Amino acid sequence: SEGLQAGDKVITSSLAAIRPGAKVIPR
Amino acid sequence: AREVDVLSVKTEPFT
Amino acid sequence: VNQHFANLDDGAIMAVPPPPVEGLGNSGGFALRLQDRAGLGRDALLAAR
Repeated sequence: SEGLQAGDKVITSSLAAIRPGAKVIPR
Repeated sequence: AREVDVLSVKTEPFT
Repeated sequence: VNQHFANLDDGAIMAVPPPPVEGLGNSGGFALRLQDRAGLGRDALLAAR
């Protein structure tokens, strides 16, 4: 309902292995 | 770096 | 296996060689229980963790 805007790139994988601000590789 | 699946958020009507 | 599933996207996969002696633990190495001999509470125990 809130906190998301159209076009936001949300990560839907490996959420257990990501910390805030860490660098990740999109697929 | 850990390769992750990224979903581009889109708005669609939903009732 | 650990190198293969190092980039698994749904959870965690860990390969541990079995403990040398059966019945002395679930894996080799050291086993430590972090107690709260005073009752600091669950949140405090996780903080110590």
